[PDB]
Amino acid sequence: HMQTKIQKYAGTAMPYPNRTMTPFYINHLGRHGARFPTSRKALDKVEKVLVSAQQENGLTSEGMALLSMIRRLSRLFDGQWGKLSKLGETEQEGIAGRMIRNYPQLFSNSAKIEAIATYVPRSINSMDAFLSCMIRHNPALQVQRSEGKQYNHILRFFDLNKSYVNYKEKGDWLPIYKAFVHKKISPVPIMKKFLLNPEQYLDKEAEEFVMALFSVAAILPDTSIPLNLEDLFTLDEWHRYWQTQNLRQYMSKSSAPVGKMLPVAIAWPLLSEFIRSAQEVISGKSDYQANFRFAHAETVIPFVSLMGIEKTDVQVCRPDSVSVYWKDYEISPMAANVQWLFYRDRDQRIWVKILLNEEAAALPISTACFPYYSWEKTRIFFNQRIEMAKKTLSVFN
Repeated sequence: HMQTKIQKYAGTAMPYPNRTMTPFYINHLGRHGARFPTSRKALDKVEKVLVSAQQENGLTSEGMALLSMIRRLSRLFDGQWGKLSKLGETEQEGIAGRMIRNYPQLFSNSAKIEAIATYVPRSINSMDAFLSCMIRHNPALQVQRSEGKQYNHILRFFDLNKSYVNYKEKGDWLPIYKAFVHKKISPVPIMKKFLLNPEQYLDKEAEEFVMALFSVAAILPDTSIPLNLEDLFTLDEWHRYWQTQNLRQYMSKSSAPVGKMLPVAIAWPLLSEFIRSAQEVISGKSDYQANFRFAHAETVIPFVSLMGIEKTDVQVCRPDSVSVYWKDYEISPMAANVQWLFYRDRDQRIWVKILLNEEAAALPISTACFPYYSWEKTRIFFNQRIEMAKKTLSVFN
C-alpha cells in the first residue's frame, strides 16, 4: 500500500502506527506523542526562498500557492514549537487504553504504578495524557508521578556524555551524511514545480531549500492541523528523502560503525535502571505493577540498539546499504515505546516478553516458546550488553 509507505518515509516523524496469560509487572519506556516541529529553521528557509522569488517574479502557480500556505504555517506554529499535539495525546490514550484492556487484572483494584518524565513539556504532557487515561479506567490506582532534570542520567544520557555530544555535533558521520544527501536528493525536478528557472539555482542552495521543504511536509501530519503537503512529492522522492534522514538517525544515534557504538553505549544507565526496577519488583522489595517513563527519540533509539533487539544494533559498513537493514520508522515513530511484560508460569519461573511499538520483538538468544524469554537468560544477556557498553565508553574518556 502506497499510503502506509508514504507515512513510513516521514521516518521518526511518522505518526504512531495503528494497533487496533496476564503479566504481574510491566516495565515501560515511551517517547512523547506526536508533536509540533521543534525548530523554525526549515520553515524560515523555505519562506526566505519563496519570498525572495516572489520579488524577482520567479514563482510558478503552484509556487504562489506554497508560499501562501508557508506564511500561514508560520502563523500556526508561532509559540507552539515543540509542543505535544492533540494527535500526540490520543496516541498516548490509545497506548494506555490498549494496555488496560489487554491486562485488566494487572491494573485492577489498588494497583500501584509509577511514572517519570523528563523536564521537557511534550514529555510531561505525554505522561499526563497516558496517566489520565489510566486513572479514568481505574480511579483506585495508586500513582506516583514525577519529572525533571533529576532523571537526566537515565532519560537524557545523550546530553550528559561529552564525547557523544562532540560526536553528534562535529563527528565523522557528517561528511558521510552530506555526501549521501548529494547523491540521493535530486532537487531540480521538485523545484521545477514551484520556481521558474529551477536550473539557475546552486546545488547547495537548491538542496537546502528542498530538504527544508521535505522537513516541513514531514512534520505536518503530527500537528493536528488539517493541512497536507505530502502531495508535493512523488513516492520515489519521499523514498529518497527518507533514506537520507534514516542514515542521519542511524549514524548519529545508533550502531553505525562510524560511531563506534558510542551513540549506543551511552544508554547503559537506562538499561541498568530497567533491570533494577524489575528485580526489585521480582524480589518484592518494590511492589509496583508498572513503571512508565516518558522521554525522547534519542532515548528510545540507543536503548533499543543496546537491548540488542534483532535488526536494531546491526553494524552496516556501507552507507547506501543502511536503508535495507535498519528502519527508523520501525524503531522510533512518534509515541514509540518499549514494554517488558513479566509473567510467572505454573512453577513460579519468570518469563519476559519484549514489545517494541506493541509488537513482540526478538533477542539473539534462544527460547523454546517465542515470544516469551526466560528472565534469567535475558537479564544475563542485558548485563553483558551493559558491561560491553561500559568498556565502549571507557575507550572514550
